[PDB]
Amino acid sequence: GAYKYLEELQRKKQSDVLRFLQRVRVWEYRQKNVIHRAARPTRPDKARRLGYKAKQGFVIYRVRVRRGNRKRPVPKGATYGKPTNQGVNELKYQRSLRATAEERVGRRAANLRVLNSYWVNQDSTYKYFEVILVDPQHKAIRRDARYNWICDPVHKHREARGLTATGKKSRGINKGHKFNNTKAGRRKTWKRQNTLSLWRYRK
Amino acid sequence: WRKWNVKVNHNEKRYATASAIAATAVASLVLARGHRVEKIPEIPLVVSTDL
Amino acid sequence: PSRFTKTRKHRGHVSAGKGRIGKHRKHPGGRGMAGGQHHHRINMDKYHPGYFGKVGMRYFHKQQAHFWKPVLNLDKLWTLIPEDKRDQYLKSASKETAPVIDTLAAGYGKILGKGRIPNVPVIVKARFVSKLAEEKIRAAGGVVELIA
Amino acid sequence: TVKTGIAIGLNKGKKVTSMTPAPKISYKKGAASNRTKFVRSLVREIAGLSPYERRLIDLIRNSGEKRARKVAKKRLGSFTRAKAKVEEMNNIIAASRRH
Amino acid sequence: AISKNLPILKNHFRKHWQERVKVHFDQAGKKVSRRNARATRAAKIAPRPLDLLRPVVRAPTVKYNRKVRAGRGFTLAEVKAAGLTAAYARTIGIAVDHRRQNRNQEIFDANVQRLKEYQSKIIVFPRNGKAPEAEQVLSAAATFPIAQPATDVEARAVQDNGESAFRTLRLARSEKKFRGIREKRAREKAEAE
RNA sequence: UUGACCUCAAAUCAGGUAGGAGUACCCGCUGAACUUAAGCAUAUCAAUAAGCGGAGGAAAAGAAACCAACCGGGAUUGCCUUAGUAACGGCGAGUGAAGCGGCAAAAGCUCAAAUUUGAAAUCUGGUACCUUCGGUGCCCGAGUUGUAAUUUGGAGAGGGCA
RNA sequence: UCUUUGUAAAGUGCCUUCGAAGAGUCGAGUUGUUUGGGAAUGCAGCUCUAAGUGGGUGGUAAAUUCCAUCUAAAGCUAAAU
RNA sequence: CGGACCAAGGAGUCUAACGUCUAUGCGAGUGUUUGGGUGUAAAACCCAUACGCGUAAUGAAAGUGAACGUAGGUUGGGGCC
RNA sequence: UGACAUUGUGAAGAGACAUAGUUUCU
Ligand SMILES: [Mg+2]
Ligand SMILES: [Mg+2]
Ligand SMILES: [Mg+2]
Ligand SMILES: [Mg+2]
Ligand SMILES: [Mg+2]
Ligand SMILES: [Mg+2]
Ligand SMILES: [Mg+2]
Ligand SMILES: [Mg+2]
Ligand SMILES: [Mg+2]
Ligand SMILES: [Mg+2]
Ligand SMILES: [Mg+2]
Ligand SMILES: [Mg+2]
Ligand SMILES: [Mg+2]
Ligand SMILES: [Mg+2]
Ligand SMILES: [Mg+2]
Ligand SMILES: [Mg+2]
Ligand SMILES: [Mg+2]
Ligand SMILES: [Mg+2]
Ligand SMILES: [Mg+2]
Ligand SMILES: [Mg+2]
Ligand SMILES: [Mg+2]
Ligand SMILES: [Mg+2]
Ligand SMILES: [Mg+2]
Ligand SMILES: [Mg+2]
Ligand SMILES: [Mg+2]
Ligand SMILES: [Mg+2]
Ligand SMILES: [Mg+2]
Ligand SMILES: [Mg+2]
Ligand SMILES: [Mg+2]
Ligand SMILES: [Mg+2]
Ligand SMILES: [Mg+2]
Ligand SMILES: [Mg+2]
Ligand SMILES: [Mg+2]
Ligand SMILES: [Mg+2]
Ligand SMILES: [Mg+2]
Ligand SMILES: [Mg+2]
Ligand SMILES: [Mg+2]
Ligand SMILES: [Mg+2]
Ligand SMILES: [Mg+2]
Ligand SMILES: [Mg+2]
Ligand SMILES: [Mg+2]
Ligand SMILES: [Mg+2]
Ligand SMILES: [Mg+2]
Ligand SMILES: [Mg+2]
Ligand SMILES: [Mg+2]
Ligand SMILES: [Mg+2]
Ligand SMILES: [Mg+2]
Ligand SMILES: [Mg+2]
Ligand SMILES: [Mg+2]
Ligand SMILES: [Mg+2]
Ligand SMILES: [Mg+2]
Ligand SMILES: [Mg+2]
Ligand SMILES: [Mg+2]
Ligand SMILES: [Mg+2]
Ligand SMILES: [Mg+2]
Ligand SMILES: [Mg+2]
Ligand SMILES: [Mg+2]
Ligand SMILES: [Mg+2]
Ligand SMILES: [Mg+2]
Ligand SMILES: [Mg+2]
Ligand SMILES: [Mg+2]
Ligand SMILES: [Mg+2]
Ligand SMILES: [Mg+2]
Ligand SMILES: [Mg+2]
Ligand SMILES: [Mg+2]
Ligand SMILES: [Mg+2]
Ligand SMILES: [Mg+2]
Ligand SMILES: [Mg+2]
Ligand SMILES: [Mg+2]
Ligand SMILES: [Mg+2]
Ligand SMILES: [Mg+2]
Ligand SMILES: [Mg+2]
Ligand SMILES: [Mg+2]
Ligand SMILES: [Mg+2]
Ligand SMILES: [Mg+2]
Ligand SMILES: [Mg+2]
Ligand SMILES: [Mg+2]
Ligand SMILES: [Mg+2]
Ligand SMILES: [Mg+2]
Ligand SMILES: [Mg+2]
Ligand SMILES: [Mg+2]
Ligand SMILES: [Mg+2]
Ligand SMILES: [Mg+2]
Ligand SMILES: [Mg+2]
Ligand SMILES: [Mg+2]
Ligand SMILES: [Mg+2]
Ligand SMILES: [Mg+2]
Ligand SMILES: [Mg+2]
Ligand SMILES: [Mg+2]
Ligand SMILES: [Mg+2]
Ligand SMILES: [Mg+2]
Ligand SMILES: [Mg+2]
Ligand SMILES: [Mg+2]
Repeated sequence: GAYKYLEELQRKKQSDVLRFLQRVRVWEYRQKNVIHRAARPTRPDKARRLGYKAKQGFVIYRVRVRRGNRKRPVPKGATYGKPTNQGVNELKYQRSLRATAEERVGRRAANLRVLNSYWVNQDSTYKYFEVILVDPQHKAIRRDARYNWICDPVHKHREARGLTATGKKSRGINKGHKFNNTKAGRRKTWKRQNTLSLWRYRK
Repeated sequence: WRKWNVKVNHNEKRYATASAIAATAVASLVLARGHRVEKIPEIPLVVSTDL
Repeated sequence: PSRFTKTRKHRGHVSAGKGRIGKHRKHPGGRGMAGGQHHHRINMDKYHPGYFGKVGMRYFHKQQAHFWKPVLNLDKLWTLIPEDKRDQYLKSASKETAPVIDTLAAGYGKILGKGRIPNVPVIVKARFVSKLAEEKIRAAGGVVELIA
Repeated sequence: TVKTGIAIGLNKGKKVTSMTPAPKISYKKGAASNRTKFVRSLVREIAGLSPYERRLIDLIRNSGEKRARKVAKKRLGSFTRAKAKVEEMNNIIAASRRH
Repeated sequence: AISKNLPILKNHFRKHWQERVKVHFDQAGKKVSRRNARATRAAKIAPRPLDLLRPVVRAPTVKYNRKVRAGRGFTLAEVKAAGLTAAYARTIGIAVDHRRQNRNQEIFDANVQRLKEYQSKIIVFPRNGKAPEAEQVLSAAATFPIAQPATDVEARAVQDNGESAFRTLRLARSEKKFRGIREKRAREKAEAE
């Protein structure tokens, strides 16, 4: 199947063929609007492993988000407060640029629901993404048992609670001693260990 | 989150109820407790199982 | 309860048990363990020598259990045999048939040797013995057997 | 293996009568396969060598597999991958502009 | 605030801790709702028995391998060894575990013998309709308890072939302590030209 | 000259959806200082308050790129405990989890990557009939730049044999 | 109780061949934040950027030789809370 | 310094974790109350597995681990003979 | 202010395997 080839040719980003491509494509995006409907997956192997399917009710979107750090707003870098908190410039922001991409298109079509998203390109100003979505009211989705979980109400804006792939990452949810602190969910596991369970027959 | 309940050693509990069980003999203390019983057959008053 | 509480006794005396001079203010010494090295150093050398600074190796990620090893002496040992079966074995202190105590079954890790068990043979399944522990068992006809 | 039967020492452990259980295929994850072998190779003559690699083999021909590795270890992430990376350019060279 | 001869206490109350006190007033309440909700399961569960069959398993670490303990499920082996497939044995109240592995035969033979006795003491009503009403036994873990394996005899002969056990320990500890060095001396001695 | 195809537009075009509220609990972003240290900056208060986004009846987590080092264990979650411990710390003030063990509840799985290639086997919509949370015929349309079946690592697939 | 949905669909034994498994990701440098995690617990930014007997973990940095232990970079899911 | 006068409010608490002491239970062990059982239902009644503290110490650790002896000798010791 | 990334295409000149051109800079 032609898909395995695509998967591997994509893993050769310094390869000549790919950067001729990636330099011609990455201009063609910076001309269109920061958010614009894609027409098809430009990485159909990638989409289709990330959950995508070519049938009415699946959507792809290209979104562009500036790179670098979060400059702490704060008028004139003025902090009012202690030295540890006196920084403005070398702070990073806890969610990835994936997330921010997802979140802005998900708001752009609230009637869609963000399935997943993948990285596609980048210059020094922007990182580019294609965000694969699912209209949960399209009946071709609504039947089709496999996807229709997405239709539920608990999967509303799954991408602004970090339940897309990239948000489960930055949320730190993974098993094991590497993730103790953030794993059942950080504030939850926090708040647990900071509760004073008193029994009736006090132990 | 004041205390409200109280732990009693399980055994001290029995020791208590045991002593309370034995006092329900000694005529004097049942009369002491109220209990109009100078007109009862004997103590422990035991009654047919058909009750 | 509150009726034997001294503060009931104190009702009607200006100061509440707390001196007119020195009052009951907020935190005279500082709060908590403040001035440990300073205005409270007399109380921490004596009552708490050894408090300050370091000793020994760290031990990142130390799972207690690795070091699980309850200790029972010859001192008892015989107690790991129910009393009824017990005298059956004291009397008739022989090879051929001598009791087989599985102390790791009984929940110990080492047999130590606190002192004197009778001249009855015992078979001791243990994980670890002390020298004397094993020595004293033999001089009554027992052996240790090494187990896991 | 075979445990000794005591609680310290080399093969410390309770003697049990053992069994060696049916191997798992969540254990042959890395294993090549003729389909991947094919496809990755057809890719390679398709797409070529990459800047940091085109520097790596000429480095080999003119400095060998020590300054090669040392360069590859920084370029990639790690000594280990740097090893198996030199190795991959060694074997570019051989079967190519040679035999 | 340091005074008197007093153990140095460590009371962590410097967060808004009154904001996270959990007083289990609903203890008795919850027992009630738990019992009640079992009883509803037990009824919705038809003549089935609330629980699944668990395997015997020797527990991990140097602290608990003495004991043997009900595990999770039954290994693809024991299931097949006791002659029924996985996918079915889970409809017959038997729990499988595709992760657990069979290294120890004694526990293996055990768990098949566990599988045997379970199948023998249960009856599977047919898919037809009949439903020959047959009164739930409620556990299964009670039906099929888990025993600690007997490892010997109350008394036996005193075999003293002489080697101090104590000493056998240090000697084995040591063999392990210099195993690495003693092998470096074997490499540098083999290197003798 | 006439018909596509790609990509992009327009309709008061056909049907649908999002907004706001609430917010005890829940997924996140963001983020103090009062305070404590008997001073004070690291620390602490607190990954707390205020600010912003997002859900449900619970949320989230979840069938191991886990725990381990055992005779090994076996998704998640919560409690008892581990433990005021290991560890962090002007190693000062102060901070501080986890593995095992018992218990509550249990339940498990599906895509991607495979030629259906002797037949796109699949699907939205329109429409006529019906036994209307839907079914059937016909037609536009989607879809091969891949819709179905099969397969998901515990496996499993193509041959052959019983 | 009415339709037999079927020349349908699934389970099991042996022989043989095969066994496809996620990439600006894993990983590395660094910066900042965070954590009990201490030559660096998680998180993000920027540069570098893998492999297929590979990869990740193994709570002291490194080179070598082994062993154990899972299978990442797509997904769903009741209860106890 | 406060206090014109009256009434009525009005200040050493509760909790977590502790020291000495005392009472009670049981005693080399002890703690039923996470939980299950059960009930005339937030009560009482019952209970299996663990756990906690205690029954071993000492070293930074690797580790080792408590009878020469009527569990010693001496000197005071109540009480008893 | 420097390095890297954004960043490509020529031509002359220096610069190494040590006076073939893959590479690097004026
Ligand atoms: Mg590559
Ligand atoms: Mg379309
Ligand atoms: Mg300020
Ligand atoms: Mg501020
Ligand atoms: Mg740019
Ligand atoms: Mg923490
Ligand atoms: Mg959180
Ligand atoms: Mg949370
Ligand atoms: Mg209670
Ligand atoms: Mg109390
Ligand atoms: Mg009172
Ligand atoms: Mg009074
Ligand atoms: Mg009081
Ligand atoms: Mg007084
Ligand atoms: Mg008075
Ligand atoms: Mg006083
Ligand atoms: Mg005074
Ligand atoms: Mg005064
Ligand atoms: Mg005075
Ligand atoms: Mg002082
Ligand atoms: Mg200290
Ligand atoms: Mg150290
Ligand atoms: Mg150490
Ligand atoms: Mg020790
Ligand atoms: Mg003793
Ligand atoms: Mg000794
Ligand atoms: Mg004093
Ligand atoms: Mg606390
Ligand atoms: Mg405070
Ligand atoms: Mg409540
Ligand atoms: Mg309740
Ligand atoms: Mg149950
Ligand atoms: Mg075992
Ligand atoms: Mg264990
Ligand atoms: Mg029926
Ligand atoms: Mg309209
Ligand atoms: Mg809203
Ligand atoms: Mg909110
Ligand atoms: Mg903050
Ligand atoms: Mg305050
Ligand atoms: Mg201060
Ligand atoms: Mg002050
Ligand atoms: Mg100040
Ligand atoms: Mg500070
Ligand atoms: Mg902090
Ligand atoms: Mg708080
Ligand atoms: Mg808030
Ligand atoms: Mg609602
Ligand atoms: Mg629901
Ligand atoms: Mg519920
Ligand atoms: Mg899996
Ligand atoms: Mg294992
Ligand atoms: Mg688990
Ligand atoms: Mg500590
Ligand atoms: Mg402080
Ligand atoms: Mg503090
Ligand atoms: Mg301290
Ligand atoms: Mg903290
Ligand atoms: Mg804490
Ligand atoms: Mg358990
Ligand atoms: Mg299911
Ligand atoms: Mg099949
Ligand atoms: Mg398929
Ligand atoms: Mg994978
Ligand atoms: Mg750098
Ligand atoms: Mg922050
Ligand atoms: Mg380190
Ligand atoms: Mg860090
Ligand atoms: Mg290493
Ligand atoms: Mg490995
Ligand atoms: Mg899916
Ligand atoms: Mg989920
Ligand atoms: Mg004055
Ligand atoms: Mg006045
Ligand atoms: Mg008054
Ligand atoms: Mg007052
Ligand atoms: Mg007192
Ligand atoms: Mg007493
Ligand atoms: Mg005891
Ligand atoms: Mg009770
Ligand atoms: Mg009730
Ligand atoms: Mg009863
Ligand atoms: Mg039990
Ligand atoms: Mg105990
Ligand atoms: Mg002690
Ligand atoms: Mg000692
Ligand atoms: Mg020393
Ligand atoms: Mg030694
Ligand atoms: Mg001597
Ligand atoms: Mg001597
Ligand atoms: Mg003398
Ligand atoms: Mg410059
Ligand atoms: Mg160009």
